Amino acid sequence: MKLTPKELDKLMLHYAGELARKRKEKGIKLNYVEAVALISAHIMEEARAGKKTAAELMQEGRTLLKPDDVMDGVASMIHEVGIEAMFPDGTKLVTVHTPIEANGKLVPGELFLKNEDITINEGKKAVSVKVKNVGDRPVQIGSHFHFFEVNRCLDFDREKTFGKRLDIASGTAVRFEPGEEKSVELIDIGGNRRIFGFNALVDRQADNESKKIALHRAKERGFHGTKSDDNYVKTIKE
Amino acid sequence: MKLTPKELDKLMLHYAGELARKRKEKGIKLNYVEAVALISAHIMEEARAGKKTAAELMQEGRTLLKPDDVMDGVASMIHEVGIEAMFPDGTKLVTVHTPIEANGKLVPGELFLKNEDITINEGKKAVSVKVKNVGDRPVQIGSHFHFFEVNRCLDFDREKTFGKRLDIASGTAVRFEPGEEKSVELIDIGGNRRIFGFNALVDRQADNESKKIALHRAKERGFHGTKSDDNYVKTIKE
Amino acid sequence: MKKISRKEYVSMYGPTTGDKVRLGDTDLIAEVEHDYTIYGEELKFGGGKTLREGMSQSNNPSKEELDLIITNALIVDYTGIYKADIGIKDGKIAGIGKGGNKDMQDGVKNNLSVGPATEALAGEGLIVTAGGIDTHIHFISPQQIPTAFASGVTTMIGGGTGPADGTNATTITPGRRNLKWMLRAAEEYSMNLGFLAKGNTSNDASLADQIEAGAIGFKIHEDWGTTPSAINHALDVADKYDVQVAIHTDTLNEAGCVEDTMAAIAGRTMHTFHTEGAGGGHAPDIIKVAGEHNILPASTNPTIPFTVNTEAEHMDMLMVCHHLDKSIKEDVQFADSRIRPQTIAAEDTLHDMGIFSITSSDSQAMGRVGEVITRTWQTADKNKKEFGRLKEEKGDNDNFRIKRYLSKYTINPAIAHGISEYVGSVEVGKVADLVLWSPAFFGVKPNMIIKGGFIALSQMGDANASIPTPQPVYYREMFAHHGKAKYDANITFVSQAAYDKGIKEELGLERQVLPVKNCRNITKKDMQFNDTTAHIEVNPETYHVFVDGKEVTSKPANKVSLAQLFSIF
Amino acid sequence: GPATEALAGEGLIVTAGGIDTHIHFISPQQIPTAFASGVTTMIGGGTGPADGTNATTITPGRRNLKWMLRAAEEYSMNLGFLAKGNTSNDASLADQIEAGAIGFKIHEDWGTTPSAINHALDVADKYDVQVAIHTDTLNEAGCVEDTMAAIAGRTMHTFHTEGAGGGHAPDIIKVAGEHNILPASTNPTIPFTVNTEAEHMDMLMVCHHLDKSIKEDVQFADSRIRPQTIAAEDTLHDMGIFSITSSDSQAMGRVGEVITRTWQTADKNKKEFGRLKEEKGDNDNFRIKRYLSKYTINPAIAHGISEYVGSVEVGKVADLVLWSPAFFGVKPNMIIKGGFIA
Amino acid sequence: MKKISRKEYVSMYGPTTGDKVRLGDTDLIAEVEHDYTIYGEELKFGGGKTLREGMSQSNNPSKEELDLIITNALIVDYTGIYKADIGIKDGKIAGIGKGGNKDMQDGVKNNLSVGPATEALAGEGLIVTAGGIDTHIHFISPQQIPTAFASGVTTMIGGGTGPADGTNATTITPGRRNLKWMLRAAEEYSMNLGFLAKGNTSNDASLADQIEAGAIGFKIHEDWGTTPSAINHALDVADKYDVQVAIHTDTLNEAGCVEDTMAAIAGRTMHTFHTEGAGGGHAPDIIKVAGEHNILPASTNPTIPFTVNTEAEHMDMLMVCHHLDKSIKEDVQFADSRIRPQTIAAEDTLHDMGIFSITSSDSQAMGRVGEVITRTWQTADKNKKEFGRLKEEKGDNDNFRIKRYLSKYTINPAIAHGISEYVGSVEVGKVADLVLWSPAFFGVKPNMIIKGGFIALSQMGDANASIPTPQPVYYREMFAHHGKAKYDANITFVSQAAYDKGIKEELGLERQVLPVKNCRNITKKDMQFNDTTAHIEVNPETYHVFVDGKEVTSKPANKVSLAQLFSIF
Ligand code: NI
Ligand code: NI
Ligand code: NI
Ligand code: NI
Ligand code: NI
Ligand code: NI
Repeated sequence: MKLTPKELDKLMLHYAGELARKRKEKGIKLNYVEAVALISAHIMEEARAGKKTAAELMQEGRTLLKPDDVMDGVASMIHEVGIEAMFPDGTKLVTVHTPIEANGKLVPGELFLKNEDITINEGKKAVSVKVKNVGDRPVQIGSHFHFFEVNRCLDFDREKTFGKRLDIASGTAVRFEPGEEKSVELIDIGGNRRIFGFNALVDRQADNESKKIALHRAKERGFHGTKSDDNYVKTIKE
Repeated sequence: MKLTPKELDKLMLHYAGELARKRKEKGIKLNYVEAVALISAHIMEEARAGKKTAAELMQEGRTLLKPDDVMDGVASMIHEVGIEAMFPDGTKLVTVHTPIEANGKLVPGELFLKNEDITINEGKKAVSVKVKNVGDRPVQIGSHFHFFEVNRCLDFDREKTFGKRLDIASGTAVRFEPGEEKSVELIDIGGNRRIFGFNALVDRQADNESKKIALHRAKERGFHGTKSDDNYVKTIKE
Repeated sequence: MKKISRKEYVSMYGPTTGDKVRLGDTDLIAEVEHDYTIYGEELKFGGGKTLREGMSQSNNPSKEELDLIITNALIVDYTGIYKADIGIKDGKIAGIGKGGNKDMQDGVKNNLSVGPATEALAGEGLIVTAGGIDTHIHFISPQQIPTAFASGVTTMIGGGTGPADGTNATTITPGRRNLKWMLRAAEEYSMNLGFLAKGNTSNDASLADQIEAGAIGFKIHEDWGTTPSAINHALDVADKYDVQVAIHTDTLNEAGCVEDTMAAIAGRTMHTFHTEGAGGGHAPDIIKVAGEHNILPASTNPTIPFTVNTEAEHMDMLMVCHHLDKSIKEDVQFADSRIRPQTIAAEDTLHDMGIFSITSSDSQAMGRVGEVITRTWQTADKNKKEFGRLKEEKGDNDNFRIKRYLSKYTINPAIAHGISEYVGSVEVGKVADLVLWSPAFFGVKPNMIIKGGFIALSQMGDANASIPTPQPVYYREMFAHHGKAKYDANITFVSQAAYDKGIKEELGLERQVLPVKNCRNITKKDMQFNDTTAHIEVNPETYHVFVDGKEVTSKPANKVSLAQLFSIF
Repeated sequence: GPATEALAGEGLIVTAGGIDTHIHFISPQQIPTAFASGVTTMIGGGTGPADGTNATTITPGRRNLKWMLRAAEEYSMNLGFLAKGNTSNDASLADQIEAGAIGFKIHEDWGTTPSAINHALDVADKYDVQVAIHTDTLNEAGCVEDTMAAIAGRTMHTFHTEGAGGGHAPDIIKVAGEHNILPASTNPTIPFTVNTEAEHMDMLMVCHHLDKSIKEDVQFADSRIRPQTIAAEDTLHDMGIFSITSSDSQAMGRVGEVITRTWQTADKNKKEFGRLKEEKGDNDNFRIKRYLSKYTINPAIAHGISEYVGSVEVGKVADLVLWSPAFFGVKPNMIIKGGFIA
Repeated sequence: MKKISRKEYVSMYGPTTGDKVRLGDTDLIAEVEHDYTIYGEELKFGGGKTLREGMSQSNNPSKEELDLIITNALIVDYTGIYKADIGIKDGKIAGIGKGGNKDMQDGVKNNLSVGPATEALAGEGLIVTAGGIDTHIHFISPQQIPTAFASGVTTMIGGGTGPADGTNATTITPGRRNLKWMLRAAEEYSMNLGFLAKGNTSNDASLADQIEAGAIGFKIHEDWGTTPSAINHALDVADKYDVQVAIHTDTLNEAGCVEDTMAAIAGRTMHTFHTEGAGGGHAPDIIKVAGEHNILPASTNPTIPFTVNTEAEHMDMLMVCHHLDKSIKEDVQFADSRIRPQTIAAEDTLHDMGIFSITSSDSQAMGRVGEVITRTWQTADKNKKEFGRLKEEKGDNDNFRIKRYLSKYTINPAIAHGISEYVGSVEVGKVADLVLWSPAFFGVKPNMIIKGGFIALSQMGDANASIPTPQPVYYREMFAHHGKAKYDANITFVSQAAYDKGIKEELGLERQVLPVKNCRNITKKDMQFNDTTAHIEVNPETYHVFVDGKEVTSKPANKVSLAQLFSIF
């Protein structure tokens, strides 16, 4: 047979699903493990039969278990069942999203939230800058990127954005479609304001003296919207 | 699924029992392993169903296999099947005692005994002492405990019991219910008669000289039935 | 300055101050007390997120740069329930707080600096607790260790040599040679380990030799003879060597009753196993010692919570382990004096009152090594269902009860066995033995175990899958579990005397070897959230339990949480 | 002589052990799985099921390198670890190499910026180690030509160059024609099948926690998958433009399927385009050599280990795989590791 | 439960929460913010008091038993002004809090346990601060070290080889051999010491060699030529070695003006000496750099506070040190451009605003080594007299201003020179460099110095007297000052590179040798209570100073506190 470790794991999973199906036949309401295993084993068998596509199986995994077939609390615990199955065209990942609908009131890990909003970046004044993507490719910018050093294809008044980042939720992003034009809010970067990396445009302390060096470097490297005055005077370290 | 090692072991056990049940359906007489597994898997499934109590399952495990369903010799080899199952109220141990009745003549490990009795403690003369438990709690005394140093709530003529133990089978015990009164047999302790521990009443060689020290210590510590004469004369080491 | 709705904020970074989360499928509600974060500066890992070179990873890091940081973790500890980032450096917890890059963010201290040497572990929406500590292990089979590991236990303390009959009854590793056997076997495992010696002797030299041979304490078990003389001698030696003593008292009252045992203890520190007495102990009134100042009272998980199936199960279990016969009236009399559904019922309430301070296993010796934490939280849930919310609560939460029950298997056993300077809590300076829980699975099935500052166990899908999530998912050994890495991640606890004599070098041990300390000067008042002393009376006839004159009882449960919803078997 | 053991190979095929250079060290169980498929060397990074490792093949820093190097003593596999290249601090980069790493990974999840690329390449040139890159899909700091300018004509090993696994949308695949680039592909995109696109779409929606009701998430997903580049990737393998096949294990890739999917791609290409014009005879020997090099000798040359492993040559380490021809490319007979059966 | 009047309670144990105490003869009022004590459980030493065997000294101590405990101390630190007990173990601060015996008292943690090995130091009615740190020492005479020690300074950082003319001008220890001379001489003294190398060179190899030879940083001084090239090279090497750079800029504007110097610094971390410029610096506008993020601005004590005698004294002092002549108009022009009573007046207000962050000496090089702390508190008192109470105060006290000025010589210089993990504050884990002050003498004359956890200097009466109090009382060396004990109590700070190369063993040094760290990634925002950045403009003609567009000035004082009331000379 030359079974691999994967084949042994999948055989164990198939028989866990078989046990789940037997218990469902006996009239027992399935718990979390049984529901997960039943969905996974059904998907594997369907993929072995070779008569359905992976997308069909993603849709079919959601009709196996009605809400009355599982215990209270089960539906809210199974966000997604992923299972890798071998189709005639090879191994594909099938994920079923929210296979079971909630019918009871039991929610394990239920979150009870205050209805008050969170104020982020408190004490930081936000300026508004209009930005246009003159390139032919999409550009996405995160919350803590130094906005002065974004893709050179974005065009905006770079001088007003030095030492600033997007005033959005941490870990979120703003997208710029090709040709898209929109305005964004920028707050000052906090901490020691020591900007290293990002395009190597600053790589030092952020201040008015280093803003001139950054503007000159940006203009030399073709960053759009950069207007650094001609007759630039170099310093001893650039 | 987040299966634990216990869940993998129980899944293997369930399918061993499934194989046993299939073979029983085919008409094969089950052997030792198959009978054990069939009983265990039935108990686990019943506990999963959640409609029966553990005691009900202990009684039900004895009706699964008739004597004609197993091979000769199987019934005498299965004294007790224990299995831990998860009920709605948690994990409980279910043990089935003598699930199958013997019908053949084959007894593996059969013992062929001489009909002569064993004489224990030969050469030891036994005295008889009457003991009463004046406490409100049960007291149980083993075969090799120094009977002079038993629970102080037991009342008996302690002087006659010094250096002695119960003349009963090794590893057995005599029980004294609260208020119970009965007589017991005591033999001399053998070997070097060096008594250490038990209440720290002797902690030295047992003899007439140390019996006086033991009696005095017992009286000072309120051991019932101890009559050591007043005007006790201390020794240099007590 | 922007406004973010609480819903999307919690979905991105987890609950914040004032939010509440249900623990598992129970009724216990945890409220976040405080948050160490600066709103708008949260650490997120991923594509286009903050944890990147020059933004939240420093390009000029401090010299105390972290090896590992856990971002946006909800810490559930006896010290509080709060949100922070946990930084790990060199196997210890280096910092708790904001975490990040000082070049671009305001409130970052040198001990929480993220640099190029830092690994990122996302903890948003997850709970971090300390690793559990099980102090009643019968070392009967090595397979117990992975089972306890997968349930959230990171330290096992006990005794035994294997499936020998002495070990099947007692948590005792007897003598220098057997201690050497077990200490050299311990090099195999992903678990903190310490071993108890035989206390059942009246020979002081024999007692002292076992401590100097590497044991962290004594077990006194009635199967080896729990007599006042042995108790007295063992306590004297333990006081000379600063190690703990555990006791399984005489159920038969052979040498005396419970007060004689207390007289032998003579007001010295003692750790009592299965104090309610179903697991052994003076019939029927061993449970009264749980109110004494010098006693550290523990319970074993088979008796908690009290259910409809508990009594019959314990009766049949006792008839099997002691080879009793139902046709003998003396065996029945022994069994009836032993089980006592009254004391079993009282035990749950005594846990709720803080009289009992430690939960433990008694593994494969009438106890389940993979169920200590689960049965502790089942008991907490049952007590909240019966008696309602505790009066020591401050707010519409169960934070006080959560701390009380969490201490029973994390910090109180660590204090009891003199290891609370290394493990037991999420505190700066302590060993990074941490467990990650998703709140929906809290108390029954963890996400991953961090052992010695490195991941040792986690849920994991099949190795050939394109991502780690797909089925089948079960607990698999991680890299800290293998090779020479396991020697750096694991501790063998020994006595101070053995440590000073170079037990590590004498036996060629490659694990970390640490001494236990501060075992003799602790009392019931040193247990966190479980320090209630009271006068406990037990009726000799009806077996009823009275605490400070009032009867204490609980009713059995026909169904518990965290049981059939989460397990296939 | 009398000291020789005999192994019969009549009717069997001997190839060199496979070399997988895109391992996410997420679970130790990957190592036996790759071993059973014919892989004898795994190169990559990670510390375990941590989120940083689930995204990146990075073992960050001296202490984590020590952890993984001491864990490696467990396994039957040749192992080497990549450090974090995503920093602009030269001292931090150099310390990781001196701590035992064989190279750097630059991954966009730690920030693939031109500054970090430039610094990492400078340090790697000073220490003679390889650099692997997972480029910026969002074009945040620049497009593909800006990345090539940061590389500045130095040797670079590109992972999943076709870009479904990440990379400048939509045109990272163009770097596969450059002289200084060593272009690799990951196995989930080869061969291109009817189920490939939907599977990759749903996989992307899961790993990045995207929502179908958000148009920006859809726009990101559409710019990322591109069935056009996936289709082109198979032909580029047939043409010799792509040079290395790899896994991206448990990070959109299957560690036990590198060799199998390589030979599936070869079979599909022969079915579509017929026999190669570089053949000499009624055989496919040239195509067999071309595809076999993708997981044996080319990754070994790329990561500087081709004097030890990568081929059946005298003087090299005896990492050999025995195949019965009926099972060639999917299920081997035995693995010889270090001159002994493992 | 008994009631005690506040008066007798404070007389017995010192001020408690809500009480206020005057600092010296100034107008600054300190309010106790919090108390760690349990009322009725205070630690008192004496006949019939609590600190006795079995009551507050434990008969069963923890294993972390203290060597020394300071009872009922009022801690004045940047972390707060509060009452606690300070426990010292092994030269470090082991605990801050209650302290005592767990057998007889409730709230005692293992790190604050008093046992038989503990020495008692009474601190009731006394103030405990961290030892001062002086970072502008000209090592001109060894006699400076006892003088600074007696004023409350426990760490001296600077450079020099002795009364050589190069040292009389610069804080520079030039080259490997001179570093070896000074490092071996340092073994004599009761002071933490670290030495600055010559930064005035354009040779990178020469710069690197000095750091590897044991220097903790560079001094750039105009007397050796403060040119942009040397500044650039020195900063590059310092960034490679993680050491601090201090600069005395070009007063003559020979190679450029202040903006050229800032361009040479190029946004890297720099510590500027006497930033107001009377001690040297770009005339007349060096003071403008005190608003930059990357600058750590320090002032020297001769210019603070500004008084009626300040200008004439500085003028005549300048005419003497530079050998100027009053009949030469060019020398007068140099002197007038140098002194500038306008900048001197502005400097006091900039200290009050938090623009200046560090106070230092410039010892025997226009500065007084025994007056840094005294002149800092004189400046604080003068500023409170002129501008009133700060608006950042919370209550009828000056706690915020006290913290702001105390940081100028304790924690900010320690952060600036990368030693704030060892010294600088009263925090657990740090070196026990502590100063005891009676509040009546606060800021001018301390009671005793604790160095490395042992008493090194104290007020003391004549040796033949029956008690330690009678006259004459002056500062005398204690036991930590003598024998081989001084090697355990004192630290020589070196660079990480020198430490890794075994500088201690190569030079045969018996003092503790510790590496400096985290010098390059700190900015003005890392200074405690002094992190105010602003745009500072100086008028080229009138020399007026404007901060954020508003003129900043102070008026001179005709009389200061802490001067003639406390000293015979
Ligand atoms: Ni027990
Ligand atoms: Ni036990
Ligand atoms: Ni990638
Ligand atoms: Ni990858
Ligand atoms: Ni100067
Ligand atoms: Ni100076």
